[PDB]
Amino acid sequence: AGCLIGAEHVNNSYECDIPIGAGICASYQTSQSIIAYTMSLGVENSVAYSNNSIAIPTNFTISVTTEILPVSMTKTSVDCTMYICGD
Amino acid sequence: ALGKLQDVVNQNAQALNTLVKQLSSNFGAISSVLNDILSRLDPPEAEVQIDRLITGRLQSLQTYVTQQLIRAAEIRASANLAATKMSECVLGQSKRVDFCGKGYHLMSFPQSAPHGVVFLHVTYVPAQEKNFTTAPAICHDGKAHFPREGVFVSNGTHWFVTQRNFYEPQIITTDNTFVSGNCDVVIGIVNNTVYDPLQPELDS
Amino acid sequence: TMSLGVENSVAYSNNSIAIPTNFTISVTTEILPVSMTKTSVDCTMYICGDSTECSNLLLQYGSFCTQLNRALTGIAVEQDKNTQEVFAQVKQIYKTPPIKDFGGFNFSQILPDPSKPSKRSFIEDLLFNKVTFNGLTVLPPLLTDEMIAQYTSALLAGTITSGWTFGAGAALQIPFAMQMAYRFNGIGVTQNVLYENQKLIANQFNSAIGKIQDSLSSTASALGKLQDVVNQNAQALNTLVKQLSSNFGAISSVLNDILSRLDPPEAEVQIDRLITGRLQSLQTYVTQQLIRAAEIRASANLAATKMSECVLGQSKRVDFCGKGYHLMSFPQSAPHGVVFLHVTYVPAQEKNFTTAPAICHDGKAHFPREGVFVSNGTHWFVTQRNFYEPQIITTDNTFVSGNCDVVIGIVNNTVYDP
Amino acid sequence: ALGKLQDVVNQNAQALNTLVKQLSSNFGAISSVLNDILSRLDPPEAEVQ
Amino acid sequence: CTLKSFTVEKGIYQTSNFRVQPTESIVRFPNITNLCPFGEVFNATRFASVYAWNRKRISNCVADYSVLYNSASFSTFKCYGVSPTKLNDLCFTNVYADSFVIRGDEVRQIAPGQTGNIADYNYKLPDDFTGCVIAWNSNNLDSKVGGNYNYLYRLFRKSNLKPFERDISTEIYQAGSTPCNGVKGFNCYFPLQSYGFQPTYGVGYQPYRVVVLSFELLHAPATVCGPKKSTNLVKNKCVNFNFNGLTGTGVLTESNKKFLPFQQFGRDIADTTDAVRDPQTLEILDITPCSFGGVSV
Ligand SMILES: *[C@@H]1O[C@H](CO)[C@@H](O[C@@H]2O[C@H](CO)[C@@H](O)[C@H](O)[C@H]2NC(C)=O)[C@H](O)[C@H]1NC(C)=O
Ligand SMILES: *[C@@H]1O[C@H](CO)[C@@H](O[C@@H]2O[C@H](CO)[C@@H](O)[C@H](O)[C@H]2NC(C)=O)[C@H](O)[C@H]1NC(C)=O
Ligand SMILES: *[C@@H]1O[C@H](CO)[C@@H](O[C@@H]2O[C@H](CO)[C@@H](O)[C@H](O)[C@H]2NC(C)=O)[C@H](O)[C@H]1NC(C)=O
Ligand SMILES: *[C@@H]1O[C@H](CO)[C@@H](O[C@@H]2O[C@H](CO)[C@@H](O)[C@H](O)[C@H]2NC(C)=O)[C@H](O)[C@H]1NC(C)=O
Ligand SMILES: *[C@@H]1O[C@H](CO)[C@@H](O[C@@H]2O[C@H](CO)[C@@H](O)[C@H](O)[C@H]2NC(C)=O)[C@H](O)[C@H]1NC(C)=O
Ligand SMILES: *[C@@H]1O[C@H](CO)[C@@H](O[C@@H]2O[C@H](CO)[C@@H](O)[C@H](O)[C@H]2NC(C)=O)[C@H](O)[C@H]1NC(C)=O
Ligand SMILES: *[C@@H]1O[C@H](CO)[C@@H](O[C@@H]2O[C@H](CO)[C@@H](O)[C@H](O)[C@H]2NC(C)=O)[C@H](O)[C@H]1NC(C)=O
Ligand SMILES: *[C@@H]1O[C@H](CO)[C@@H](O)[C@H](O)[C@H]1NC(C)=O
Ligand SMILES: *[C@@H]1O[C@H](CO)[C@@H](O)[C@H](O)[C@H]1NC(C)=O
Ligand SMILES: *[C@@H]1O[C@H](CO)[C@@H](O)[C@H](O)[C@H]1NC(C)=O
Ligand SMILES: *[C@@H]1O[C@H](CO)[C@@H](O)[C@H](O)[C@H]1NC(C)=O
Ligand SMILES: *[C@@H]1O[C@H](CO)[C@@H](O)[C@H](O)[C@H]1NC(C)=O
Ligand SMILES: *[C@@H]1O[C@H](CO)[C@@H](O)[C@H](O)[C@H]1NC(C)=O
Ligand SMILES: *[C@@H]1O[C@H](CO)[C@@H](O)[C@H](O)[C@H]1NC(C)=O
Repeated sequence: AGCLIGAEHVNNSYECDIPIGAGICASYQTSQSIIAYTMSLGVENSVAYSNNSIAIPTNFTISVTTEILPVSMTKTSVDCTMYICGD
Repeated sequence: ALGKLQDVVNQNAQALNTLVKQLSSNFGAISSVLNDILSRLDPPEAEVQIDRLITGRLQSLQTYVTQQLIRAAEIRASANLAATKMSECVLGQSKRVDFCGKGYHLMSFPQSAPHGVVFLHVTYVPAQEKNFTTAPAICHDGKAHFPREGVFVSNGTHWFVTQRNFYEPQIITTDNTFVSGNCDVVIGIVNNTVYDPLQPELDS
Repeated sequence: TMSLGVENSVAYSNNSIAIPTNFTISVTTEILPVSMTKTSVDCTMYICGDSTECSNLLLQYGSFCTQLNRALTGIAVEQDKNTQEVFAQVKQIYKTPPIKDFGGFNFSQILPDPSKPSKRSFIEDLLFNKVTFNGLTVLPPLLTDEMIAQYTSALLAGTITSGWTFGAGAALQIPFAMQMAYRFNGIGVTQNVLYENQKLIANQFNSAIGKIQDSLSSTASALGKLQDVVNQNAQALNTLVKQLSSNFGAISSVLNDILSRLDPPEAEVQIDRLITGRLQSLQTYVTQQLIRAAEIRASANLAATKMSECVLGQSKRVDFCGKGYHLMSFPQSAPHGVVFLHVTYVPAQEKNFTTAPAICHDGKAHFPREGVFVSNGTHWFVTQRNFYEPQIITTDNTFVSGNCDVVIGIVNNTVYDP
Repeated sequence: ALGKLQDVVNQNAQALNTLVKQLSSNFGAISSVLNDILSRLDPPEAEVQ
Repeated sequence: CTLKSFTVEKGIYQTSNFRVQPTESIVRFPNITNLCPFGEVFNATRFASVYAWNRKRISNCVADYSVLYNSASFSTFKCYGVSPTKLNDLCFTNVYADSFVIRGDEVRQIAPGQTGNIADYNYKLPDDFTGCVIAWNSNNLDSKVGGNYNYLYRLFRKSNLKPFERDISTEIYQAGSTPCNGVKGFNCYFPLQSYGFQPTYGVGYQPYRVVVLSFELLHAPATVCGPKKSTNLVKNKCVNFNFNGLTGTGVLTESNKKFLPFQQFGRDIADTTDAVRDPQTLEILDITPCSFGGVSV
């Protein structure tokens, strides 16, 4: 993305905290300092796939997640003449 | 938490502030105050500056109205999505994945918010999974057996038939399963006994 | 005068039913733009590139440049968000096992190729091969093409290895043939059909994938949807740049010529016209860019919905994940966009049959539990609706409801008692 | 009930009408008719208007 | 300050722009060795008649315009598209010096878009005229006691002149439908009218000598330049270069582009000069913008 000055490049990989670009992100970590690193895409996880193995849940959880959606906005009106030629 | 609503509010506030602050631009006139021009200039000269002020303010107003139209279109899209979700998640149980929250949707609860809505999505999340050995079908008497509902599993020595999203192993019977053809076709079929509930009753 | 399709009069009657005896597996390509190029414009350089007097004159317009810059920044962040939402739908990075024992199904050309330096599949390589200083800068996308490829690979691996379980929660492995059985059940086909034609189904799927490869390798107009977008973007920039050659009433279109030619009192008069024209052009560009970004956002929302409902699940919506009864989908990253390979089930070979709504055995009306009653001319069977598999009409195939004086078209036949 | 359609039509019509009516505006010129300017003023003064 | 708050939230913010401001300015003019013969235009004994306004072409010379505009001998000096004080910094492809004599009241007619007898039948300037109109009172020269009849202006014409069009015909104007056949008479007029300048005339009728300089800045190589010296050629550095009036900022480097001998520069899609030929040592230089881009915190 360019030249980065003032961030210590780190060979470790963490979640993206401040996006810099091209997979490079920056964080503030320990004597704390700004560090730059290649972001980790999730935790990698290979599925134990085979042609005769199946994974079945023995339990469950009830999750309640919040979603927020704007519905309307403020009803504004502008008197064009007053705005341009106020009185 | 309600970052999206505050974003809309801030956008509208910023737009209005810009619209107002543009009234301070001279746009090439001696002053940005119309009353200073009228109290300072005669009509022949006053009109020249007033024309510049009118041009600038009209352009600003057109820009604001265009931006408002676009933002209003975005809000209308969001609200259409919101009404669709209200219907399909509160008035019914949706099969669409991730439409009413992450997980198998159970229900949704609406809560009013300033200029918006919040949906509490109650979903069912499998929690504690375990490994098992499975087979597509089973051979009992030269016949291939398939689960009516569920999947065949093995705990290492014994074979059961359990529902697909919860481990409830059950003895594989002729009521759990159904037959189709023989065992020379299915790939992965295993040998096991299919219990007949009628047999003990007839024998006794 | 163009023909509207081929005309076709369906052989409709009140006791005739057409039932497929065979089927085909169709893999179709759908292409959706996901993002556009993140473009930023230095308004002050664009209008008054390196000119102090022009910048001073430009100050008279207040905050026109800063809100244009804000708009473009919003657009670029929105492109990043669109890519994130479309592709970052999977929590973990799933990698497929080295042994490709998938019941005969072959994903070699859609799975990442280790030899390629990027984790890019053969089809994505085809896709990427096909699609092709005045304050104007291009900001790189947040996620690299390699990262989008990684996400696509993870999605494909999870789908192949665990069916639709990984989308909901933890990926639960399942044999792929049994997953196809589950999907056959989902579309309404008994899973014994999948097992009994597993080789045929796998061969059809491989053939369809190869045909997709051939179509991509041969014809490129299919990706026009993506290319179109790029072209539009390019065109706009061209327009913007070309506007800098317009005099807009000034003696010259070059600020350096005017400044080296005109005194400030006279130079400013000319510079004002150029400032006006270039400002108007920038406003036009930003407005149209906002509109196009809105269109792209709509497209990306559609694409994310399709990823969710076709790749992470099996949709019952008609024609939302391809034409035919949807079986599954596979995602492939594309430049600024995504491609979905929709695997669908299409009934192929249909036979005529005589059909009845119910059957009388002992004065009772019998109706099918699942399926439909058919007759081959002399004998009556009961078969599942989407595939011809006649069976002896027994008390387990059917259920009784009322008597035979009500149903219109009910017929007489023996109902077997096991 | 068909308002949803008619409105669209009206919208389009309205826009076109507005466009047409904008050809009747002086915008500071002595006339909103181009031929009148051309038929009465020399090109140097015609261009200004 | 960009967020206009005493608090910056976690993130990355584009705050300013970075530029490798040019280190030095480079001037590259051709090795021109000729002075522009403006004396025979501004110092001619007898200027031509307005209807037969004289035109001279100036090319391949250097002119010190400081002498011209520092002179106090002119009553009218109006430059459209250009200023007197800046001509010394510029190179023009060609210049045209059109000289003639009119009266004072007609001097106002020598301007872009002016309408009048002179602007209609004698001498017309285009509306996009770039150049300078310089007029001075020549009463001491062009005025005779008995009346100077050597200057004639066209008073009758069928239609107005195109810009920079000369008509020297003396054909009898036929005001009516009756042909004249070269005979003066009723509805038959001689188009040329004598000024008859006399020393006793008022300022509005005294002779005025008018010279119109038309500077043409085309894409062709420049041949009329000011008294500007070329500096050394600096490469591999951010400089503010000036090649024959083509000013710009960038890095000049040797290029492998195979320019044909008649070719002087190459352009880009944006009509931006990607390469130039040095006017003195005919080598091809690539022009590459120095360095710039957003600065994010
Ligand atoms: C399934 O998980 C739930 C928790 O989500 C378990 O319930 C917990 O059981 C432990 C031990 O019995 C208690 O200490 C906790 O208080 C319980 N939690 C709740 C919320 O009730 C449950 O036992 C698990 N079931 C199985 C079969 O593993
Ligand atoms: C698999 O399941 C079977 C059935 O539950 C297990 O066999 C039972 O094991 C319990 C252990 O206490 C005994 O009490 C029962 O009498 C057994 N029943 C039969 C029919 O064998 C078997 O042990 C399980 N195997 C594994 C490896 O878990
Ligand atoms: C499942 O059971 C069947 C029959 O009980 C097995 O088929 C036998 O296979 C052996 C070995 O080839 C033959 O000698 C027998 O003649 C077969 N029996 C019949 C009735 O055909 C089959 O091999 C078993 N499958 C497994 C995996 O053990
Ligand atoms: C269903 O259709 C498939 C074709 O898609 C048939 O398989 C073909 O059968 C013919 C003749 O038996 C062969 O020449 C082809 O090579 C086969 N193609 C494939 C891909 O297998 C199949 O026989 C049909 N089945 C029924 C019951 O009609
Ligand atoms: C999946 O398909 C690929 C290509 O369609 C197969 O790779 C081919 O393998 C054959 C050998 O059987 C070679 O002759 C070809 O040159 C290969 N082509 C390519 C493009 O690699 C692959 O073998 C198939 N998978 C399986 C399990 O057979
Ligand atoms: C309708 O189907 C029935 C049963 O499938 C057919 O009757 C069988 O016909 C075959 C010859 O095709 C004989 O080998 C069987 O013995 C018959 N079974 C019985 C119970 O009769 C019948 O021929 C079919 N009719 C038509 C017109 O297709
Ligand atoms: C199906 O069978 C029933 C009886 O098995 C038929 O009912 C007979 O209808 C005729 C004329 O309507 C009567 O004369 C008989 O008395 C009826 N039989 C009984 C037992 O009541 C019925 O008609 C048959 N369906 C068709 C279409 O022929
Ligand atoms: C990171 O690892 C590379 C080798 O892979 C090494 O050359 C480099 O010095 C390391 N950087 C840091 C900051 O440890
Ligand atoms: C399933 O079995 C494999 C056997 O190699 C084991 O490694 C894996 O951890 C098991 N799955 C879980 C969730 O424990
Ligand atoms: C499953 O894969 C293993 C891998 O070696 C193979 O030996 C076995 O035959 C396969 N089972 C079936 C039913 O195909
Ligand atoms: C079914 O029979 C009708 C009887 O005329 C015929 O027209 C029609 O083509 C048949 N359907 C098919 C699919 O062949
Ligand atoms: C079908 O319609 C015909 C007349 O078109 C009628 O005679 C016949 O009884 C009908 N069949 C059934 C099963 O209702
Ligand atoms: C002008 O050109 C001659 C060669 O024709 C060269 O020797 C001389 O140095 C040049 N003079 C300048 C001032 O560049
Ligand atoms: C015009 O003539 C005067 C007197 O001969 C002279 O001093 C002046 O420099 C001349 N002007 C030009 C431009 O040659």
